[PDB]
Amino acid sequence: FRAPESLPNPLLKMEKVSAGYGDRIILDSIKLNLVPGSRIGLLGRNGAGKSTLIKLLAGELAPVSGEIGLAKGIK
Amino acid sequence: IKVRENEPFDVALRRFKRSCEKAGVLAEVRRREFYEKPTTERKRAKASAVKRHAKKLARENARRT
Amino acid sequence: RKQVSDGVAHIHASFNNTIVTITDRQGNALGWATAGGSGFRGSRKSTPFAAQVAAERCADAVKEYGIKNLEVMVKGPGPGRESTIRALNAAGFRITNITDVTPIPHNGCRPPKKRR
Amino acid sequence: PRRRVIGQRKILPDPKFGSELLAKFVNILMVDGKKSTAESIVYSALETLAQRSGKSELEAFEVALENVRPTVEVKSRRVGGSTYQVPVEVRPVRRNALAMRWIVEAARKRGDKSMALRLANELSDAAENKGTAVKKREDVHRMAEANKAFA
RNA sequence: GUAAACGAUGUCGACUUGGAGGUUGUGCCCUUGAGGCGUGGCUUCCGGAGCUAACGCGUUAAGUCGACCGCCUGGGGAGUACGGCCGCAAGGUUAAAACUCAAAUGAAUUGACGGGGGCCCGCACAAGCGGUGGAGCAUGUGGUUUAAUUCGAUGCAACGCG
Ligand SMILES: Nc1ncnc2c1ncn2[C@@H]1O[C@H](COP(=O)(O)OP(=O)(O)OP(=O)(O)O)[C@@H](O)[C@H]1O
Ligand SMILES: [Mg+2]
Ligand SMILES: [Mg+2]
Ligand SMILES: [Mg+2]
Ligand SMILES: [Mg+2]
Ligand SMILES: [Mg+2]
Ligand SMILES: [Mg+2]
Ligand SMILES: [Mg+2]
Ligand SMILES: [Mg+2]
Ligand SMILES: [Mg+2]
Ligand SMILES: [Mg+2]
Ligand SMILES: [Mg+2]
Ligand SMILES: [Mg+2]
Ligand SMILES: [Mg+2]
Ligand code: NA
Repeated sequence: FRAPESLPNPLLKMEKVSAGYGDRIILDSIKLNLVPGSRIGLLGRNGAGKSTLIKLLAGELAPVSGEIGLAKGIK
Repeated sequence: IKVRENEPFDVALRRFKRSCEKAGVLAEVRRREFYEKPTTERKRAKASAVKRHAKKLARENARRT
Repeated sequence: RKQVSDGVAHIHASFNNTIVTITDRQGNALGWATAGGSGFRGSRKSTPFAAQVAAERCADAVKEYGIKNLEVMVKGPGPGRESTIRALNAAGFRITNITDVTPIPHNGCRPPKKRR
Repeated sequence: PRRRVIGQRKILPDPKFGSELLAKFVNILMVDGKKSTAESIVYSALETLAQRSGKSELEAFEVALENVRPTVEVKSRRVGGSTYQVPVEVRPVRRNALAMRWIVEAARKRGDKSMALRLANELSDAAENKGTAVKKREDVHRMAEANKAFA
């Protein structure tokens, strides 16, 4: 992997996430931000939202509550 | 060494029994001495012992302490 | 299996490790653990804390037999000599009599050289 | 240090609030003797923190401080010429001092807007357990737990 | 057939104040009770006179004497070469010279030093704050250059110095 700028110190603004997928609610609580340099592994059983959380952080699954945030210069 | 000691409640009290052979003998038999270093060590150890009486001999000073 | 009632603990300490073995009263080993295998490779497996960890790691994984009384036998003087009986008693065991067996020759075979 | 001792340096308490912890906070985060420039920063931060929290003094500072103050930390205590770190039990007086330094460093990082806003965001994150300041506490806890062998 | 085979002190004998002990015999006695009173053999430590360069030795002398034996004559060359004797061998024992230097050597004294010890101190380490080392420019210094790049200071304690 090459070298990026890695500027933004607040990686994202996370608050009252309430990720649901529409029909139901998947996740509502959340954890510590990614705080550049942190390395986190998501444990958990199957059908528990490990992929909903990844897509929510990626920005392809708008939370029903809203305002999931993402820093200005994140690649 | 072997102790039952039912009378205390989780009190080791095996210090007295462990202070018989384990501390000294095994530490001694870990390496070979020389057959002539033991005699020198014993002579020096017992020459230092008689210095205890020489230290005792030094009390008879006022020393203003 | 077989629900053994009263067992024997072997605490083989040394200047480099501390192996704890739980067996029956006849000498058939039930389960063993070691400070080095507890994830303490190096100089850190000589500390009494590693021996404490190994004692609990051996008390666990042998509940298949449900032992209530343990006769501890201590061998190989080292850092993990008195710090392991408390770790065993902090696991739900009856430490009845703490035997201390340790090989002592009566001036037997010649020891190795003295280091420098 | 070698022989002598010190009582303490008495500090004038906070002007607006009847406390000295905030005055020491101002002292920690000022620079070049610009106390009148640090005062506006700290008071603006505590202004914009209360509106987001729901309380003025306790929830503004203490709840964000007790989630970042350390408990144990590592110090070099070699015996035989090695370099391994020996964890030690930190003292209650130094806990707040360490916590405030960590919070101010986290707020000096996180460059978005004026410092009066950076500190406010960093303190809300501290109060929720969401900042770099609490990450430092968790890291030092990890180090102490890993070196818990020596005691 | 050699060792730091060493109390680095040949064997034998006589004489010359004391103290604290260890181990092994014996007579007397209030073993009348884990005791006292004397006398021999061996042995450990400290110490008087005396002796000694000093360190130290000091009734088990390195003190005062007698008998007999062994050995020494500046440091290297050298316990080496040659020769003889012994040895299965490795080697052992006896044992020089030419040449070369004006010194080698012992004990103790004052310092200095120790990756020897003990006790204290110093913004010495630790706990912190702010910097230099990177870029622009100022100043000094070495280098290189030039007709001259005037002379001096050049570890700490020269280099915004005369
Ligand atoms: N597109 C979707 N529409 C509706 N429900 C969905 C959708 N995708 C996932 N879900 C539901 O959301 C829950 C979690 O799905 P998700 O794919 O995030 O699982 P996961 O915990 O990450 O596990 P896995 O390892 O299977 O991906 C499940 O109950 C699943 O049925
Ligand atoms: Mg070995
Ligand atoms: Mg020879
Ligand atoms: Mg000879
Ligand atoms: Mg001899
Ligand atoms: Mg001789
Ligand atoms: Mg004769
Ligand atoms: Mg003497
Ligand atoms: Mg010869
Ligand atoms: Mg010959
Ligand atoms: Mg000599
Ligand atoms: Mg520069
Ligand atoms: Mg010049
Ligand atoms: Mg100056
Ligand atoms: Na998934």
